[PDB]
Amino acid sequence: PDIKLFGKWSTDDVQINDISLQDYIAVKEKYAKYLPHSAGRYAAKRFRKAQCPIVERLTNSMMMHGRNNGKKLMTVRIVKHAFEIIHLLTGENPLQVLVNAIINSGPREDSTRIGRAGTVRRQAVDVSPLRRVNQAIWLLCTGAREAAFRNIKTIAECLADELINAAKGSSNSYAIKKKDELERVAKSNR
Amino acid sequence: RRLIVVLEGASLETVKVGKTYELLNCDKHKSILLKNGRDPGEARPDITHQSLLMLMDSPLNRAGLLQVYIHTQKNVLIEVNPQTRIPRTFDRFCGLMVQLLHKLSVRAADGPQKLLKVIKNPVSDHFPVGCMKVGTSFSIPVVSDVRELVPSSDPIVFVVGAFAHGKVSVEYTEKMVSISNYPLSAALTCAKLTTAFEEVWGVI
Amino acid sequence: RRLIVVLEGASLETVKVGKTYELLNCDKHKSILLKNGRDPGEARPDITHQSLLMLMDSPLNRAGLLQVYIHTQKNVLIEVNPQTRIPRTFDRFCGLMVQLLHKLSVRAADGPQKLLKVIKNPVSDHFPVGCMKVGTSFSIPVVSDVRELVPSSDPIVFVVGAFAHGKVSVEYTEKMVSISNYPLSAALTCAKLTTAFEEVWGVI
Amino acid sequence: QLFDISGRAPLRQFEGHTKAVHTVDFTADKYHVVSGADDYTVKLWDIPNSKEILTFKEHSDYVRCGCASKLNPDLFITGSYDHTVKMFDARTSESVLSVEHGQPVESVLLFPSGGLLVSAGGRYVKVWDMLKGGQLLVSLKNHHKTVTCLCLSSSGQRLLSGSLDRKVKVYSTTSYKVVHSFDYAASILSLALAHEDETIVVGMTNG
Amino acid sequence: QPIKLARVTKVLGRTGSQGQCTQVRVEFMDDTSRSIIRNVKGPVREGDVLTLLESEREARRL
Amino acid sequence: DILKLFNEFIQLGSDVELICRCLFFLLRIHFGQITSNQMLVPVIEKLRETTISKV
RNA sequence: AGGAAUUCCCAGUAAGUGCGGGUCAUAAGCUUGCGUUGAUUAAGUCCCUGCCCUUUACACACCGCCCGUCGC
Ligand SMILES: Nc1ncnc2c1ncn2[C@@H]1O[C@H](CSCC[C@H](N)C(=O)O)[C@@H](O)[C@H]1O
Ligand SMILES: Nc1ncnc2c1ncn2[C@@H]1O[C@H](CSCC[C@H](N)C(=O)O)[C@@H](O)[C@H]1O
Ligand SMILES: [Mg+2]
Ligand SMILES: [Mg+2]
Repeated sequence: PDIKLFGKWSTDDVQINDISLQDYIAVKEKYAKYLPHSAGRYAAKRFRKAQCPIVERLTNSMMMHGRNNGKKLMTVRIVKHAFEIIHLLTGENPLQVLVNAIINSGPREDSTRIGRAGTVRRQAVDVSPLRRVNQAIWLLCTGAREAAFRNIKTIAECLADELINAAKGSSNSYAIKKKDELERVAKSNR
Repeated sequence: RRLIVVLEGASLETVKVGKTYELLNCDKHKSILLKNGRDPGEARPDITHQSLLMLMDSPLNRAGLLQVYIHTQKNVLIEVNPQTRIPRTFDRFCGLMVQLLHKLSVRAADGPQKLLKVIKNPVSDHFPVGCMKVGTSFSIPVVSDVRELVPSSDPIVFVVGAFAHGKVSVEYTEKMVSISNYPLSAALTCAKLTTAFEEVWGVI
Repeated sequence: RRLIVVLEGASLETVKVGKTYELLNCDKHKSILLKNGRDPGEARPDITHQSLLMLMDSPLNRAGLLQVYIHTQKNVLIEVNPQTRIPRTFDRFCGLMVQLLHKLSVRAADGPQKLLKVIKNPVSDHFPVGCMKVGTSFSIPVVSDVRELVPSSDPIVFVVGAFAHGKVSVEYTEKMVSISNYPLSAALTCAKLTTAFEEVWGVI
Repeated sequence: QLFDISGRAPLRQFEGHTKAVHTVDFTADKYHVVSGADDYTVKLWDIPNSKEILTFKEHSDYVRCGCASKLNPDLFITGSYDHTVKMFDARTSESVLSVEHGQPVESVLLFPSGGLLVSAGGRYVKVWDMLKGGQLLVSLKNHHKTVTCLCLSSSGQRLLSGSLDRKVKVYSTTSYKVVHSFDYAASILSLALAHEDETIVVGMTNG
Repeated sequence: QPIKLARVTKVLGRTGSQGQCTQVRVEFMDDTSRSIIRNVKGPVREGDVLTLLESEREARRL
Repeated sequence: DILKLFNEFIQLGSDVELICRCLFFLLRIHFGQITSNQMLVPVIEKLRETTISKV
C-alpha cells in the first residue's frame, strides 16, 4: 500500500534539492503518516525532533502562535485547508511546496553578538541545519500569523499564500525578507 | 513606501518644583540641575521641538508618507501619529509631554483616535520588516547625496540624534552617512532629509 | 551675488509690566493683552525665533552668502550681522530683543564690531544696485519652482512674512510667487528658500 | 475577483483595469485568466503569481464578450461593440486574425472541433471558419430582435441562439437550418445547458 | 565566489568568549582534502553538513 | 614554516620527544592536504632523513 | 490589551477548560484535590554576577616544587 497525507497527497514524488537538509526533513517513505497527529515524545532527547515528520512540526509550531495553547485539532484542520488551497491555486503537490518553502526560508549564516552596555558588535557565523529548519518553520508561522491579524482573511489563506510565495522565492513574503536581512547583516559584519 | 524618522536621545523628562510638575528645562530648572551634581546643558527639549516642527509640517507628512518615532534618554519610546498637530510654541508643548509621560497616552479632543502613545522597546520591532536602516552623523568623512539613498518603493528608516553633543550609536543601523560638509542642527537635518524625499517620490 | 531676505510684519515690541521691561509675548501677557481690547494672538514673536534659527544656521549664511532683514509691525528696520549667533532658547532670544529696542544696537561680547543695529526706513535704499524684488505667498494660483528664479551672478531680495495672519504687500516688490500648493510656515518657507539656492551657487 | 465555491471572500483580486469589467474567463490550463473591460483593453493574468502577464489595446468600444479555446491556452477570441472580433492568440503582441461584423457583437462562442467561430450581432448570426481566415460560411437571421446569447449543446450538431423576442432557436450545424423553436414570457438574456440536455435555464429581463 | 559545502569531522567545544557558538572542524566535500575550523550557532553534532558562502575566512586568526 | 623549524630542532638533538610528538600530530590531521601541495615535497624529504636518523 | 524597571519557568513542563470536597490547623469574592487538551527553544561554557572546594591506594601510560607578609 501507499501512504498519502490526508488520503490524497503522496510522498513518493516529493524530492529535496538540498543535500545539507536531507537528514533533517522527515517526509520520505519511513516517516510518511496519514495524519499530522502521532502523540509521540519528540522532545525527550536532543536531536530526536529531527525524526518527527515535518508536517507534524508545522502543526505544532502553528499552535504556539496567536492561539490559546493546547488546541491541536483546530491547527490540523487549518493545515488541511491550507494544503487544499495551495493545491487549488498552484496545481502541484503541496508537500513539495512546503519542502521548497522551508529550504528557501532557512538562513545560511547568522551573526553572533558580543554585547556590552555601550555598544554591541557582531561576527558572522555558520548555522546548523537543525536551526535552519527551526527558523524556517518559525518564520513561516510568524509571517502567516502577522498577515492574518486584523484583516478579513482567515489564517488558512494567509498560510497558503505564505508557503506559495516562499516556495516561489518571491520577496513579497515575510520569511524571505527576514532571511535576506539576516544574511545582509552577516555579510556586513564579516 | 514611507519614511521612518526616529529621534534618538530626546531630553524629555519630568521634574517637580513646588506644587507643580513640568518638563525639565536647562533654564527654568537651573538651580535644581546644579543640585545633585547634574551637569547643566543637556535639558534641551527645544531640539526635539524644532525637529518636530519640521517633520509634521513637511509635505511628505502632508501627503501621508511620514511616520515619526521618539526615543528619549530614559529609554522610553513614543509613537507620533501623522494626524497629530504638535504645539508650535514652547510652553504648551511641555504640557503635552507632562500629559503624555504620566498618562502614557494622549487622546484627540475632536477625534476618537489616539494621537501620542508610549509603546514597548525596542524600536526595531515596529519597523516594517526588510526596511533599510541608516543613521545621520558628521563623523563620516564622505558626503553622501540624499537623493541617491532614497528607495523607489520600499520603506526606509532614518535616525537623527536629538543632542547638541554626542554620537548616534544604536544597534540596528547598518551604515553611517554624512550628507553635508558643515555641522548642522537636528531641526535642519530633519529638513534636508525630508526635502529630498518628496522630489524623488513626486510630491511638489 | 547674494540672497537678501526681509522678514516683513515681524511681531517685536517691548512693553512695561511692574518696573521691568519685557518683550510682548502672547502667552506671558494674557492679563495685559486683554485690556484695551487689542486682539490676542497677533503678538507672535516666536515666528521670528525659528525663522532666524533656520536662516542663520543655513550653510549659505556661514558661507557669507546670506543677508537677513527684519521689518517689524511697528515699522522698525533691523540689520543682522552674518557672524551673529541667535539663541536657541526663546527667553534668551527675548533677552537680546529687549536691549535692541532701547539701546538701538548691541556690540559683540568680544569686540566692538556690530552684530545688531536698527537703521533708517526704508529698506529699499540699502538694497544693492541692479537687484530685482520678488514676493512669496501661498495665495498665488501658479506654483513657481525655486530653481528657476535664481540669478547666476546677481544679488536677490526676497520677502517672507513674519506676521500671524494676512498677506505680504509692499511697494518695492516687483512680482509675487508661490513655492507650493500647501499652507506652509515661515520657518519652512525660509527652510525651502535657503535649500534651493544652495546647490545652484555651488554650496554643498 | 477569484472566488472559492465554498468560501466567503475572494482569494485573489486584480486591480489592473480602470473602468467596469464585463467579461472574464479561464484558459485551457486552469491557472491563467483572460479578462476584458470597458477601458478598451484586454488583459491576461496569472493566478498563483498574482500579477498581470500581458495586456492588449486594439479595440475602439466597449468590450463585453470573450471566449477562450479549450484546446490551446494561447488561443482565445475577444469581441466588442466596436464591430470587430479580434482573436488575440499564440505567443505574440498583436492580433493574428480579425473579423468584421455589421452590428455590435453581443456574444462570441468557439466551436471546439474544426475551428468555427459563431458571432451574434443584432438579428444576424454569422459563422466564420479558421481553416481559411475570415471566411463567412453562413449568415442567418431567424429573430425579429437583437440576438443576445449563443450556446452549444452537448452534441456538436445542436446549436442554440437566444434573443430579445422571447424566442430561442435550435439549429443543426451540418445543415445550418432551424430545427426547433422555444417560446418564453420575457426576453432571454441568458441561456444555459447542463450535461447532455438535462436542464435548460433561461434568465430573463426581470428577476 | 561559488557556494561551498563542508562536513563536520570533529566537535571541539563551546567558545564562551564568542557568545556560545561551537568551534567545529570541517572538511570540504570536494576532493581537495582540506580542513578548517569554523564557528557554528545552534546544535551541531558529528556528521552534519554546513553551507559556506565564504570558504576563506578562518575562525582563529591574528 | 613549522615543519621547516621542526627540522632544525631534531638535528640539534635537544628536546626530541616533545617535537616528535608535536610533529606526528600535524602530519596525521593534515595528511590529505599535505600530499597535494608540491611545494612541500623537499621539506618531507629532509624530514624523512632526519627523523628516523635521530630517533 | 496596559510604559520604565522587575519576578518566575525545562516534559505530560508553560498555557486554557470543567468537575468535586470544606476534611479537629489555615481557608469564603478564598483554599485544596481530581481529570481533559497539551506546546516553542535548550542537553553547554565560566565571558559578567556569584557559590562550594583544593595547590603535598606509586598496575601501564601521563606529569614533575604555588607565592608573599607579620608574629613568636
Ligand atoms: N551634516 C550632517 N549630515 C547628517 N546628519 C547630521 C549632520 N550634521 C549634524 N547631523 C545630525 O544632527 C544631530 C545634531 S548635530 C550635533 C553634532 C554632533 N557632533 C554630530 O554631528 O553628531 C546629530 O545627531 C547628527 O547626527
Ligand atoms: N505655499 C506658500 N508658498 C510661499 N510662501 C508661503 C506659502 N505658504 C505660506 N507662505 C508664507 O508664510 C507666511 C505665513 S503663512 C500666512 C497665512 C497665509 N494664508 C498663507 O497661507 O500664506 C506668509 O507670509 C506667506 O508669505
Ligand atoms: Mg500583558
Ligand atoms: Mg480549573
